[PDB]
Amino acid sequence: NFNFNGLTGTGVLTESNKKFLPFQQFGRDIADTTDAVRDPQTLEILDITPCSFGGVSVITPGTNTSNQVAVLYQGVNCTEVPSNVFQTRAGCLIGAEYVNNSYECDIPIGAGICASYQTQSIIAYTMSLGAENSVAYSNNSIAIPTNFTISVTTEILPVSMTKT
Amino acid sequence: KMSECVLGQSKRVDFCGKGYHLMSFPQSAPHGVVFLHVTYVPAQEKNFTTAPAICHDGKAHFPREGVFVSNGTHWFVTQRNFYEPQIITTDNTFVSGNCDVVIGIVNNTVYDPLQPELD
Amino acid sequence: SVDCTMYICGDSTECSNLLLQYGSFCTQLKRALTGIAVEQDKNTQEVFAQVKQIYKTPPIKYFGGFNFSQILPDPSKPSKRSPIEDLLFNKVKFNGLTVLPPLLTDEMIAQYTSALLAGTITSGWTFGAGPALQIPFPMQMAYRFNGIGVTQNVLYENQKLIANQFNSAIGKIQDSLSALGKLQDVVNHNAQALNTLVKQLSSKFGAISSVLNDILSRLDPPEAEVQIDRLITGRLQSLQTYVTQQLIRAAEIRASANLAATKMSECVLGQSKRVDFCGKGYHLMSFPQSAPHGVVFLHVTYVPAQEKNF
Amino acid sequence: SVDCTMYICGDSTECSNLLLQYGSFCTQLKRALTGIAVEQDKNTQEVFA
Amino acid sequence: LSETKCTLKSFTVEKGIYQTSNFRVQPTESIVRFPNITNLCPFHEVFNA
Ligand SMILES: *[C@@H]1O[C@H](CO)[C@@H](O[C@@H]2O[C@H](CO)[C@@H](O)[C@H](O)[C@H]2NC(C)=O)[C@H](O)[C@H]1NC(C)=O
Ligand SMILES: *[C@@H]1O[C@H](CO)[C@@H](O[C@@H]2O[C@H](CO)[C@@H](O)[C@H](O)[C@H]2NC(C)=O)[C@H](O)[C@H]1NC(C)=O
Ligand SMILES: *[C@@H]1O[C@H](CO)[C@@H](O[C@@H]2O[C@H](CO)[C@@H](O)[C@H](O)[C@H]2NC(C)=O)[C@H](O)[C@H]1NC(C)=O
Ligand SMILES: *[C@@H]1O[C@H](CO)[C@@H](O[C@@H]2O[C@H](CO)[C@@H](O)[C@H](O)[C@H]2NC(C)=O)[C@H](O)[C@H]1NC(C)=O
Ligand SMILES: *[C@@H]1O[C@H](CO)[C@@H](O[C@@H]2O[C@H](CO)[C@@H](O)[C@H](O)[C@H]2NC(C)=O)[C@H](O)[C@H]1NC(C)=O
Ligand SMILES: *[C@@H]1O[C@H](CO)[C@@H](O[C@@H]2O[C@H](CO)[C@@H](O)[C@H](O)[C@H]2NC(C)=O)[C@H](O)[C@H]1NC(C)=O
Ligand SMILES: *[C@@H]1O[C@H](CO)[C@@H](O[C@@H]2O[C@H](CO)[C@@H](O)[C@H](O)[C@H]2NC(C)=O)[C@H](O)[C@H]1NC(C)=O
Ligand SMILES: *[C@@H]1O[C@H](CO)[C@@H](O[C@@H]2O[C@H](CO)[C@@H](O)[C@H](O)[C@H]2NC(C)=O)[C@H](O)[C@H]1NC(C)=O
Ligand SMILES: *[C@@H]1O[C@H](CO)[C@@H](O)[C@H](O)[C@H]1NC(C)=O
Ligand SMILES: *[C@@H]1O[C@H](CO)[C@@H](O)[C@H](O)[C@H]1NC(C)=O
Ligand SMILES: *[C@@H]1O[C@H](CO)[C@@H](O)[C@H](O)[C@H]1NC(C)=O
Ligand SMILES: *[C@@H]1O[C@H](CO)[C@@H](O)[C@H](O)[C@H]1NC(C)=O
Repeated sequence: NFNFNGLTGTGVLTESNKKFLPFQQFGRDIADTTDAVRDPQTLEILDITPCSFGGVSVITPGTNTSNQVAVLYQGVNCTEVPSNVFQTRAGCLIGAEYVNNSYECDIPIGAGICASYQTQSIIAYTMSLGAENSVAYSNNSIAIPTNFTISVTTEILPVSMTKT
Repeated sequence: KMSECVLGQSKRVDFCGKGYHLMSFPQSAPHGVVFLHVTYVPAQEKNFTTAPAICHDGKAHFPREGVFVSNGTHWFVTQRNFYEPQIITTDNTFVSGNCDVVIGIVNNTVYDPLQPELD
Repeated sequence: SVDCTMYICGDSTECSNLLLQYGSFCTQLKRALTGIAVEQDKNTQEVFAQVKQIYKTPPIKYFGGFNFSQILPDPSKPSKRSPIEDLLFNKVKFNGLTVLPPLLTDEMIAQYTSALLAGTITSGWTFGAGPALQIPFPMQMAYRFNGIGVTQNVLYENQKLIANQFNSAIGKIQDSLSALGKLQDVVNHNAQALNTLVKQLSSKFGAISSVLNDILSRLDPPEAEVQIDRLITGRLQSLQTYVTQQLIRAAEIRASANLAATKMSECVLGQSKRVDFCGKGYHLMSFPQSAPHGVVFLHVTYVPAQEKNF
Repeated sequence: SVDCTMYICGDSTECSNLLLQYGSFCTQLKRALTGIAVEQDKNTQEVFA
Repeated sequence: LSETKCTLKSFTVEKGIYQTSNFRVQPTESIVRFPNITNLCPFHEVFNA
């Protein structure tokens, strides 16, 4: 919590590498927020970055399966959170182990990272896209079906809501 | 969807189910509607070898509504979605041109039904 | 996502107890914004994840001629995008405000689009109705000429000319590219609507000042609560305006992603007879490419030329 | 279109300077109303031309 | 798990992923920066003449 001869603010202070003109005190961003200052006594430029905030999410396999839980701190660097600590493009995940396998998605974490209660507890590791089919294409080959199946599926659509 | 899947047969892909639309049935729900889509799905495929045309007597023959296929040694015509091979005759093929402009022509005999029967 | 309490009050504690008196106004706004964010991932799942398997093109890569090299993936890249998808991607913390990342990376989106492309080039329209059944590309092109009412020897006797015309038309697209204003407009309107919400924090709405410390710092509680309630009223009105417009703007993006899903089904996974749904002319086939926050469809059509009278 | 300032104040400077304490409400309102006047010409260009 | 049950207002949560709260680092101490000092009143001549 800082006060630079009038400028009151909060944040992390860091050594800069910008160069003010020798009469300018602080710098502003587009959308007009203070993002640099000059220290009056030593006259050096320091950047002002905001601290760290973010949502907290809880990943559960369902209380009818287990009571273990994993926790996602969203877009927080996993070194400033307060076992399994795992860093994701979506935040820091605690309480799930990261495996190297891959096949489908169960609980979506983000940025191609999913979790499941398998190997159980909570885990993190994308969710893949789908199987892998390899068509034997050639310049004189064809495949023709010899049988069929009759299939029937459903589709549900809302038409109305309640008149109040 | 009630107009195009229940009172008709749709050709639009993936509009009345997944597969080839045969028919649809409506059912009422609390504040909406359920469609039951009946579609055809092909199954159990085999590979064969194909050609675009058949050369015979210096002419190029194309199938009227099918594909030319080969089981390894013989040449037939099927319809494209269900395997049902037929002898290539002048009743299920048509002619246009000579057989040196198409690429992939194969040599095979096209059977004339009148020629023997008459004689 | 906006934290209602941190945008309004913001650190101060005299403001949180006063805002607690308004009920569930801030819970509603967070629900409204969270619904919008969950809808944006379903938009993308509905447009792009329209394929069971991840199909691959064969190594030889020779479609009896036709040349698809500018739209197939580039193996010498971390992103594995195509040449035209690389052209398209070079043309397009605060007071409680946060940006969440999409569930699908755009590597994943490029991987869905290349599989849709290899399904089409190798199996025609059979992979959209069941298992992929290979067919040679010239014969698939001849099936499609039948679908527009042309007899199929017109293709086989003109194969080289038809392949050259396709190749030149594909070459002209990069030059016409190296347009995307419909994708820039969405980004611009959203950034500009987010800039106004932040600028609305330096307004006094009829209080002495617009900074929650100086207001109190120069007065008692009985006298400051009056000004802080005016500040609260203005800042809550601004946030409601913002959220209502995001709700109206997301329903417009959803109607567009719904049109894209229908086009991907009907112009890429099949051949359409609907007039002008897949370009001008008689629809032959269509190819998808991923753009930032969007999709590009390259429609191949047949246009008649050089008529005589009889 | 509606001029937001002339609707609220209507040729009065005492009211206009007090209206400046709310920020960009009238700019927002005019921008919203103009964007739906531009959409109407696009609507009939897309049907008839 | 209990914070999730409270967020949903239920005693049975079905499988999924739920946003439950937020993590905000905490700041300690308040550093007040400022400038040096100007001339000091010449009190030494009025008192020491
Ligand atoms: C404000 O005063 C401090 C000292 O009270 C000055 O700090 C001096 O900075 C010079 C650098 O040119 C050093 O060589 C001195 O040793 C520093 N003095 C002390 C006591 O640390 C500071 O420079 C002054 N502010 C300005 C703008 O000159
Ligand atoms: C086509 O597929 C059907 C299955 O859908 C085959 O019929 C099945 O045959 C097995 C073995 O004879 C029986 O156990 C099943 O009861 C049959 N299913 C039904 C629904 O009757 C049929 O034989 C296949 N046809 C060909 C030519 O392969
Ligand atoms: C069609 O023929 C191809 C060519 O052999 C078959 O595809 C190969 O199948 C084997 C065994 O499943 C694989 O190991 C190869 O990788 C496949 N691809 C090749 C050789 O390019 C395919 O199974 C045949 N299809 C049917 C329906 O019988
Ligand atoms: C391709 O199909 C033909 C069917 O016309 C097969 O040839 C016949 O096979 C039957 C039974 O083996 C014999 O009774 C006939 O004499 C054969 N010839 C004719 C003209 O009918 C042929 O064997 C099949 N080839 C393969 C590789 O399966
Ligand atoms: C298909 O049949 C034609 C006619 O029977 C073949 O043409 C002959 O090919 C031989 C060998 O190349 C030549 O010596 C003859 O002069 C050709 N005759 C004519 C009229 O062109 C043709 O080669 C056959 N195709 C294949 C692949 O065997
Ligand atoms: C497919 O088309 C591309 C053009 O977009 C071909 O690549 C170019 O080929 C010309 C000569 O034909 C070269 O001068 C260019 O440098 C090539 N551009 C590249 C490699 O980026 C490509 O060869 C065509 N494919 C085939 C199989 O011919
Ligand atoms: C087919 O014939 C018609 C004429 O019957 C051509 O239209 C003529 O074009 C000339 C020059 O533009 C006009 O001066 C005539 O008035 C037109 N005729 C009529 C009846 O209006 C038409 O261009 C011809 N098209 C082709 C492909 O030959
Ligand atoms: C008032 O004036 C007297 C004399 O001018 C100051 O006395 C000086 O004190 C310092 C420190 O004790 C000595 O180093 C000097 O030698 C003294 N001066 C003489 C002439 O002896 C006294 O300091 C002054 N008062 C103040 C408050 O500064
Ligand atoms: C939920 O519990 C019931 C009974 O305890 C059990 O039959 C059912 O399989 C459970 N569901 C899951 C998903 O485990
Ligand atoms: C977290 O901070 C450390 C220390 O600077 C840094 O090495 C790491 O890269 C940061 N996290 C991310 C995701 O960059
Ligand atoms: C996953 O595979 C990589 C291969 O580069 C390896 O380095 C890593 O140790 C593996 N992870 C685990 C948990 O075994
Ligand atoms: C198919 O490719 C083979 C190469 O294995 C070549 O010999 C043949 O001429 C080609 N035929 C057609 C019809 O493209």
